[PDB]
Amino acid sequence: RFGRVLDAEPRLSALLSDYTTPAEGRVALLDKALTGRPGVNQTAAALLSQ
Amino acid sequence: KTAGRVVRITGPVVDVEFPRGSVPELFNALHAEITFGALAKTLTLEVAQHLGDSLVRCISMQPTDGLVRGVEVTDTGASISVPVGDGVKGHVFNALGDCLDDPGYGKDFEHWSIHRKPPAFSDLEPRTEMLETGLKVVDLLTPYVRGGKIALFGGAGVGKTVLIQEMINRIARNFGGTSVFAGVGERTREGNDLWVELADANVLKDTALVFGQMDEPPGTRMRVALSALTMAEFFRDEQGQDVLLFIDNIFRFTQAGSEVSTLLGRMPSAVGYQPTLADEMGELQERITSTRGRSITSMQAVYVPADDYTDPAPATTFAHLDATTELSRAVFSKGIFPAVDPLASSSTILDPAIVGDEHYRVAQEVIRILQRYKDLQDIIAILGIDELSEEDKQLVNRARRIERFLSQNMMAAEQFTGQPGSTVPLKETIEAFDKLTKGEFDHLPEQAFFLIGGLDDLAKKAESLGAKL
Amino acid sequence: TISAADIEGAIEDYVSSFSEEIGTVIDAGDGIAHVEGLPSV
Ligand SMILES: Nc1ncnc2c1ncn2[C@@H]1O[C@H](COP(=O)(O)OP(=O)(O)OP(=O)(O)O)[C@@H](O)[C@H]1O
Ligand SMILES: [Mg+2]
Repeated sequence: RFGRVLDAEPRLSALLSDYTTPAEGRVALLDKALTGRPGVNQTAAALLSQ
Repeated sequence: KTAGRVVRITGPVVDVEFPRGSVPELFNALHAEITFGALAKTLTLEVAQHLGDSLVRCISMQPTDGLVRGVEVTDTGASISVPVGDGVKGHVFNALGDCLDDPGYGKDFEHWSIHRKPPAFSDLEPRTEMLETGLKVVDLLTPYVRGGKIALFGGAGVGKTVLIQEMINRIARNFGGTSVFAGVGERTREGNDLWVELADANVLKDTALVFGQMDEPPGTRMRVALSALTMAEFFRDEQGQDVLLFIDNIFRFTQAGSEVSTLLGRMPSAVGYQPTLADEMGELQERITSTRGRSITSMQAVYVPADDYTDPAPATTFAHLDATTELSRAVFSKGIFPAVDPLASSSTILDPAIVGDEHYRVAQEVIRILQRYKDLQDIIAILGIDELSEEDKQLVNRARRIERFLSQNMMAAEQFTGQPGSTVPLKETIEAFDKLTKGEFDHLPEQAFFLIGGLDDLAKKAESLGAKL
Repeated sequence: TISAADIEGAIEDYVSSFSEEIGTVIDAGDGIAHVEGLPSV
């Protein structure tokens, strides 16, 4: 589902895809945007974050 | 959003990144903004390549000076289009189709994309019909084809543009159809002069002018010909009009393509030209054609770099033409105007089946005499005619008179010499050159044959010089 | 479960938080220099 939604929003994926930006900032973005939500598995969250 | 952003800028070539699924199709027009005060403008970019990873390589139609990486790029969803219709006649346009003399004019006209396929092969009809010009050399040795393709090759300063103006004077003035002039990579002041002259001669109302000149990015120089060709194509197809398409200079289109190809990162071909030189030439040229029942008479000036007719550009241009007038620096140096190389120029309709037996025989005899004269140039350059036999001496005198007589006081040459031009009927030209080959003017001085019209002018000039005809 | 709206606010917040330019010469030779940075040049 996460891959599906990322593909649906190519702009978000491209923004997350810039390795130039700090890893921590993008990790926080994903946590507080998609990864961190009530209906998200913890293991999937951590895996995608790393 | 479905908009892109500039990622690389290298001269007039720009790489634009788009979100996946929004990558513009090849040849689509995109718009970007330059904000710096002096150079503020809206860049039109043409998609040229897909680079992968949603990147497109595009050619700018305006100088990219002041452009910044990251600026938004919008896709218009369509290729460059130019206004079409009878309204374009009498007005001056640029490659993008903006009206220069009346800015904002034509925005409401129908717009045609400047990219289209050539006519279907089954719609092509060979054209074999002589377009008489009144020029002795053209009429006799390289007759032009009505509805065919004519080219005027030449180095720098041999008289290509003057001959284009001469043919506008002779063919376009007494023309009932439409004329399209495409200035491609040529002097801007030449365009202004042509505009003023056409207005003066009341030919502008029947002419559409499209100018992309030297001081333009290569993209504009390689798309202005397509814009003018689109206007001509509309006149040919949508209105059933006879069309005169004047192009000056097509080699500039090829050279701009070469610069663009260098920018795009393609591997150079021979002499540094683009690998797709023949192909671009072919698409452009095969769009310029007369279909069945719809006539375009196109005349193109082709620059020859460094007087090198072996250069790939003119060499590939040669194959697309019905009539070819090759101007020569050697002929130009002798003061002969037009500086036509009779032994190098050719025409596909100079055969007995089309021009008759008399025209063909006279032309072939002239060519034979001139060829024999050229073969003797080695001996003559060292020793002169004195060592030649009597037959060779007679032929040399005849050939010198013939080469003088192929010159003519042109109509467009009045601005230079101050002498009015002359027109020579085809029958008179054939008869006069028949007499010259036979030897009925072997007694007049050579200068009597220089820059005159028919036989009446020859007699008058001989009388002025003290001879008699 | 997809928000479909928090995405825009989140990206806007991230770009806003992330937001004189000085470049650095990375290589130089024969009258040509290469300068990293200066994104607004
Ligand atoms: N018929 C002619 N009579 C007299 N002078 C002529 C004639 N044709 C050309 N010239 C002279 O040669 C010059 C070059 O003419 P023109 O500009 O037409 O040449 P061109 O081959 O188009 O040149 P370029 O490569 O610079 O564009 C003219 O300005 C004029 O000086
Ligand atoms: Mg010229």
